[PDB]
Amino acid sequence: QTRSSRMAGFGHAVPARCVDNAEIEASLGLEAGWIERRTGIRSRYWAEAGDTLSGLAERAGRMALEDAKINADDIALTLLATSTPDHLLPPSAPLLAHRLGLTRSGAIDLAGASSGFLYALTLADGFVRTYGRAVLVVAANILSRRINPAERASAVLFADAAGAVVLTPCPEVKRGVLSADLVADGSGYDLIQIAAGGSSQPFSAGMIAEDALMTMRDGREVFSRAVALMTNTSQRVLHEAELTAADISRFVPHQANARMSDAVCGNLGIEREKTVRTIGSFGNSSAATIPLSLSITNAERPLAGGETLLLTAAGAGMTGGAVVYRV
Amino acid sequence: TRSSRMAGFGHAVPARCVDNAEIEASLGLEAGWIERRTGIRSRYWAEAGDTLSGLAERAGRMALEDAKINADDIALTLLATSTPDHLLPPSAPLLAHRLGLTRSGAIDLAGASSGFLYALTLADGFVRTYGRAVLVVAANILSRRINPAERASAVLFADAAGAVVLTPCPEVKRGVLSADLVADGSGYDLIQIAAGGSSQPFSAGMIAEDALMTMRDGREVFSRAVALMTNTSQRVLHEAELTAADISRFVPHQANARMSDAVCGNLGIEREKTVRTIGSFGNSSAATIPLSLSITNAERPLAGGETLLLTAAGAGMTGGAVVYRV
Ligand SMILES: CC(C)(COP(=O)(O)OP(=O)(O)OC[C@H]1O[C@@H](n2cnc3c(N)ncnc32)[C@H](O)[C@@H]1OP(=O)(O)O)[C@@H](O)C(=O)NCCC(=O)NCCSC(=O)CCCC(=O)O
Ligand SMILES: CC(C)(COP(=O)(O)OP(=O)(O)OC[C@H]1O[C@@H](n2cnc3c(N)ncnc32)[C@H](O)[C@@H]1OP(=O)(O)O)[C@@H](O)C(=O)NCCC(=O)NCCSC(=O)CCCC(=O)O
Repeated sequence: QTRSSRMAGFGHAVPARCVDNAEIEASLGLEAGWIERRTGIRSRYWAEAGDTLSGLAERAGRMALEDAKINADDIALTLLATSTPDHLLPPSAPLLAHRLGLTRSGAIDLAGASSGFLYALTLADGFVRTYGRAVLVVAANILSRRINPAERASAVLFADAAGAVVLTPCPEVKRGVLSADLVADGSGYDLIQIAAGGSSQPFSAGMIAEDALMTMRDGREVFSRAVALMTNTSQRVLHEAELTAADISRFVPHQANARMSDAVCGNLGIEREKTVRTIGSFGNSSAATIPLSLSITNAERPLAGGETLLLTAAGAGMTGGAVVYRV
Repeated sequence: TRSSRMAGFGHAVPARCVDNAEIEASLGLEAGWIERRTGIRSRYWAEAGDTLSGLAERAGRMALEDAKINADDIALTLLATSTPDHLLPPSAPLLAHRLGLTRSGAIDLAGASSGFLYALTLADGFVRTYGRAVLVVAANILSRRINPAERASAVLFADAAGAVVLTPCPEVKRGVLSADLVADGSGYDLIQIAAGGSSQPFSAGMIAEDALMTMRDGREVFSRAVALMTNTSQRVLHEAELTAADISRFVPHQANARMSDAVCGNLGIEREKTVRTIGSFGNSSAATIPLSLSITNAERPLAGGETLLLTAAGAGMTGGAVVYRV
């Protein structure tokens, strides 16, 4: 009897340390306002000693569970979209479920870089509709511990955060996920990467510190590919939901870079004014950006029935996706 | 579309065959020690230059060809792995790229030894929701994470990939009849790698050993995993309104032969209905079930009406079971 899913609850969490552009600009020897003019970021949050990825996910998730007024037994599945799990084994999701007291919930990690959340949303929707039970979806990242401070292009963008949504089963049609498009382009696999620690170059004694840290090979190629991926996926989910950009109530792009948000907005003819923008205070926390923005915009103005959200993201991989969601 | 079908099966291993004798000699063991305690006889390990995505690609490609499916037809690739090529990006986009799946999304799932059952459950949900084919690969190179001095893990773990092509099917009362996915984080520390994640990032001056698996209490892991596989199996059987006697083939995760026997015993299922690949292929985490599916399908093609009981437990703790009807 389940025909759709609903975003029944929202949440987000950051570590407490607020890092202004001025601190980073000092470390990298750039004049004042460099970061804000080129990225739209004004400050970001970075994790501190003691802060764990699963604990950050836990705070966002608890906020979303309480927002939904859902009992913790009712969560059948927890999807944790992250690139930065506590350990390389086991995944962080079973610990997140445990910390939240979700005793009947399965749990698994999804690694889809900055696109991870949209994949998890899509797969969760298919679970809710197939099984008629609720799913908790958390995206969270502590990228700060992966930042190469000497690499200006990445050290100025990436941030730590978590966002969470509780999806519940709904009997009605023509609502929920109207369309979804998940893409990949592995020719760009090498554009955003960590060299060491996977199976191709396991972490070894005496490795170059920087080999454990993120690198962005071609910031301009990455910009072009990501804009194309977000535009093209957005475009086809709009057509499949039979909506136009003028019909979207809120546009929630991945918060990669304000200039990319602008590029996609322009390409689709979507007002900036309908576009949720959280990069100014929260930076680029990869897969976490879209659910943190959803929590923020819902906090500002509760999502009203009939509103349409366009969610889109692109990330390392390359990966990309878009979702048309009707409240 | 009302169901999914496993339209193709595939598996792959690296080229280095490792007999028990070599691991027993390294560890100062008596002959037959590994086989007595695990039922493993030999395992495949990666060689230098082998990559997880390449291994996954060989299994995936065998499954795509087995499905007689146009590469254009794959809308989504799910890669269940614990051992991606790199910590960033995920390996799934590279895997999809080398297989020529130009219309496929791609993402890694990390569910330890349960990953394939989560992937299958989530892929089946996708197929039935969107009416498009999904490629599900599970692959691991655990050999590069084995602490060779730790007997409990060095004698078990192995490298493999297995793949299943799931295609949309119009008819009801077949395919995935029921699925049950569980987690128990109170056992999270039992199977762990200390360094490398965000809790203890890998740094200059680290042990390197700290980058490798440790099993802190094999006996406790054993008990918890037998319980999780048993309970999930019972509940998928109840939901599918089947008894164990109705199951044509039982395909548990190949962790350890004593564990396959204990799970069989709890569920009342005969060893003769149980697929057992651990003797030649070892414990390759989430890869075991699809590798075994490919093997058993090679021995005897899956016939319509046959019912498969799939079940696994792993680090997390995680677990799951699936009832599938051909
Ligand atoms: C916006 C720009 C044009 C520049 O922004 P920026 O970061 O401030 O870059 P920048 O390099 O400091 O600016 C220099 C840029 O200005 C130009 N330039 C200036 N001087 C030169 C020169 N000597 N030779 C050649 N080009 C030069 C080039 O366009 C430079 O770009 P580049 O060096 O290639 O980054 C772009 O290059 C860029 O960096 N875009 C953002 C990349 C991005 O958004 N990455 C994140 C995607 S999401 C993801 O998945 C998250 C992490 C993974 C995960 O864990 O999931
Ligand atoms: C049947 C066995 C015994 C298996 O045998 P084994 O593991 O190869 O061997 P072992 O446990 O080392 O057996 C030897 C046992 O002899 C004991 N022993 C010997 N001398 C002493 C002493 N002086 N004092 C105290 N204990 C002593 C040891 O403690 C050993 O027991 P233990 O390690 O506690 O099981 C079972 O009890 C067991 O250990 N099971 C757990 C292994 C398992 O099932 N693993 C797979 C889970 S799947 C998964 O998710 C994969 C991980 C990675 C990934 O998914 O990515």
